[PDB]
Formats: sequence, structure tokens, C-alpha cells
Amino acid sequence: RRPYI
Amino acid sequence: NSDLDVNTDIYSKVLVTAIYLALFVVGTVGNGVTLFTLAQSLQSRVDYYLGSLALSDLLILLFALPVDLYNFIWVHHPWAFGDAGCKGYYFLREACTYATALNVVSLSVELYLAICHPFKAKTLMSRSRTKKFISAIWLASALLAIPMLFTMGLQNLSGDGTHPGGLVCTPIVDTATLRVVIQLNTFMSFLFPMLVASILNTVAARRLTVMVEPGRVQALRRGVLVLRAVVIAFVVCWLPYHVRRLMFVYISDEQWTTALFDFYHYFYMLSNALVYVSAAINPILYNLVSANFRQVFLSTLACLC
Repeated sequence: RRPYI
Repeated sequence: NSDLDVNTDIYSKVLVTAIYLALFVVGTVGNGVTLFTLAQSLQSRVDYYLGSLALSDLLILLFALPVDLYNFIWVHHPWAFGDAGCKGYYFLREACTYATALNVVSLSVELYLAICHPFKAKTLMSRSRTKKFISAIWLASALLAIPMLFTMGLQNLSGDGTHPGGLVCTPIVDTATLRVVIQLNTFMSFLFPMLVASILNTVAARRLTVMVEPGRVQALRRGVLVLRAVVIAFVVCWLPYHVRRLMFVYISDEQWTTALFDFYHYFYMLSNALVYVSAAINPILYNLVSANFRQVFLSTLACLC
């Protein structure tokens, strides 16, 4: 689950 | 669905909110009244440089802060603004960073040249050519900030990409090119320039101790110390920011768990807070050491009231 910010 | 949300303590949200408010008011008033105060033999030039710096600070504080508070900390998703909002935001940030860095380095250069070569300290940059150099810093910073207009964008990551609540201001470009541009910003807007500035500060200090009109040294030394404070505050504040962005890409999807996710977000809160601190710290470093800047500051704020 990679961050998007 | 709705998985794009971020697990963050409400206590921490309110915390960084209040902090951002304080930094906002302090920084805005500081840099603003500084700019009004700025309106000479040599100090005019360094006033132009400080003008550029405080201007950049005003840009980040006024413009980047409320965007950061609303979406990045409170809302998370969906992106409420436009694509121009996103791209323009990141572009503004990066341009401000490059501008600040160049201003610092050039300040170190002009300081070294001021103390070591007074004979060439008058001829090197007339105020016109100085302003031209400032505009040059601005435009170059823009040119370097260009990739953010291409790198950043919007993607619907609601799984299917159809759900409106999945709209997200995210880097559209691949992982590799992302690593590339992050490296570009890290090297050019942080590492290299602060390295140069630190070197010039060390040399300025050494040759200052070597050099020791006796009263003039008292003022120039003040200049040096102020510069030192600015530099150290810059590096120490921007270091975790760049690391965070490096962290953002240097960790694989399999490695990305919910723990590292939330941790990355709290670290985002922290690092950005440190950034805005670095933004608001400048007028304080000016007032505290100079005293005269502080008295005229109080005079002007008394003029406004």
C-alpha cells in the first residue's frame, strides 16, 4: 500500500 | 472504496493545525513588515536579496499553507481544486525552494567578496544589475521547477478509477522518472547549494578571524553570524523533507504496509511543519541580531496598528 501524497 | 483515507490522530491533526496557524501569522507578519521595511552604499543589494527571500517565504506561507492544511492534512481525498491547482502548487513550492537556495548561495558569495575584496565590492553589482540577477534567480528557479508541471497531476485511485471520491493529486509519471526528478530537486535545491554556502561560510569565518574603520567589523561579523544561522536552519529543516520524498519512492509496494503508511504521514506532518518553520524563521533571525531592524520593525507595526 504505497502513499499517494 | 474509501480506503484512500489516512489513519491520523485527531489530536495530531488539531496540533499541526494550530502550529500551522501560528507559523502562518508569525511568518506572514514578519516577512510582510520586513518587505515594507526594506523600502545605500552596499546594504541595498543585500536588501534586494533579503527581499527575494522574504518574498519566497511569503509565497509559501500565504499560498502553500492553506492548501496543505485543507487537503493534505484534513481532507486527504478527493482533490477539491483543479489540476492547475495541483501542478501550480508543486511548481510554486519547487520554484520557491530553488529561489531560496540561490539567494542563500549568492548571499554567501557577495558576503565573502564584501569582506575579502572591498575594492571589488562596489564595482561587481550595481543595483540595476542586482535586480536583474534577482529576476534571473526567479526565472532560473521557474525553469528548474518546470518538471512539476509534468510530473504531478491527478489520478483516480478508487480501484476502478470511476468513483469521484478516488480523485487524487498524485505524480502521474513512472517510478523511475520520479526517482530521477526527486534526485534533481534534492541535489540542486538542497545538497549542492547548501554545501557551497557552508563552504563559503567556513572560509568567510576563517578569513574574518584572519582580518582581525575598526567598528565596521562589528557589523560585518553580525552579517556572518546571521548568514550562519540561516544556513544551518535551512539544512536542518529541509533535510527530513527531502528524505521523506526519497523515502516516498525508495520503498517498494511489498514493503509498504499500513504501519509505514501512517508513519509516512505523521512524518509528513513533521517534515512540512519543519519546512514552514524554516519559512517563518527568517524575520526572527533578522530582528534578534540586528536590533535596528527590530526597532524600525516596531516603528512600522506602530505605523500600521
